[PDB]
Amino acid sequence: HHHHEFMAKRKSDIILKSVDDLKDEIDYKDFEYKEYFNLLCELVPNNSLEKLEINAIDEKNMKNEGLVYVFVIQGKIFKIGHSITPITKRVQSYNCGKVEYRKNGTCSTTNYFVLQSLLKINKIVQVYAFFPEQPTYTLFGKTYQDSFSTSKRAENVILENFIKNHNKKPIGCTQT
Amino acid sequence: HHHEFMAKRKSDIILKSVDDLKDEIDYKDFEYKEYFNLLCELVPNNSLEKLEINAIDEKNMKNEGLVYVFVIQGKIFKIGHSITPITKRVQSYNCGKVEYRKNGTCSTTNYFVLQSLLKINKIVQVYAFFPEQPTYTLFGKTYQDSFSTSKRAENVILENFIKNHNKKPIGCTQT
DNA sequence: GATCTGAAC
DNA sequence: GTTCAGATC
Ligand SMILES: [Cl-]
Ligand code: NA
Ligand code: NA
Repeated sequence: HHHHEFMAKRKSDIILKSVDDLKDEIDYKDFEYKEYFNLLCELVPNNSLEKLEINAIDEKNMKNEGLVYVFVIQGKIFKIGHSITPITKRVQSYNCGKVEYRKNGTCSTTNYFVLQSLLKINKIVQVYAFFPEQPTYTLFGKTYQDSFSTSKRAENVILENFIKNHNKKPIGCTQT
Repeated sequence: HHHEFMAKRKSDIILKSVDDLKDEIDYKDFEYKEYFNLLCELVPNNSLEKLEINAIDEKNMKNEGLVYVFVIQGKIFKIGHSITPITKRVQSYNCGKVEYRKNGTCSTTNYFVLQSLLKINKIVQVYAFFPEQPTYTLFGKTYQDSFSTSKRAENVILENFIKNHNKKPIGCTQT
């Protein structure tokens, strides 16, 4: 019994088909950093709508920015990732992994592989999180403490200032 | 007509010449310019569908964590950032090939920028600012680098996961 | 050469 | 519901 029949051009082409695909994964109970992580939320597959819904658990941290997360499915570690945004925005991003957008080439291959795999496995996903302490830093004589890299914050400050000065962004930019 | 197809998104519309920059802002009018220094130049290589680099500020070519400004004939084409050196960010722009856009495996940004710069076919001045990097602590170890704390935390956890378990999670490919 | 990861709207 | 940005192999 073959896992799939097509000849993948890359790993992200191969969508996981069931929980059986996780059988050689590492149990979350054997995760070495587990004492630093706390259950944050669950992701609920909604196949009809081709998206993941969120069951908020650690309510006080749902709007917290800058985390490492672990997706666990029936006790198995499916992935470890990070976000400078809250979990909700990162899940929003995973929800870009739709078949249509993959065909358009407008979603990341990661978001496609993860959303489609989670929808197909069709189990609720536990999300454990760790929120690192954020350093204070200085840019142009002002102090910041946030989830951003200093280069990203600097770019943001500069672009928002650029827009106020010239009432436009450069032609090569769309995001701020 | 600038082009003839109905684009579905901005990134679909590739700039055709330096004339497309006529309404852009001059680099001389950039308020943060005293913080920036000419780092390098990008040289379009249409035959190989890529950008080459001429290093200018040689001492800074391996510096990580920068804001950059791409300037063509005195006009600001874009402002961006990278936690890597400029060389790796350009490598990433060089992923913007037509084939990979068809594959859906490059970013739309890299496609738009590579294709537009190849078509404009001018040398691009790259101005750079390297912010100071804060020191931060994770799991009793201190770091001073260009990474966000969450990205550094992920990298440390992932490498130590691989040490302990001799594998990465099935859902991971990058470290 | 080519892909992977996450941010923004 | 859909595209935008950049890190990595
Ligand atoms: Cl400005
Ligand atoms: Na990651
Ligand atoms: Na940017």
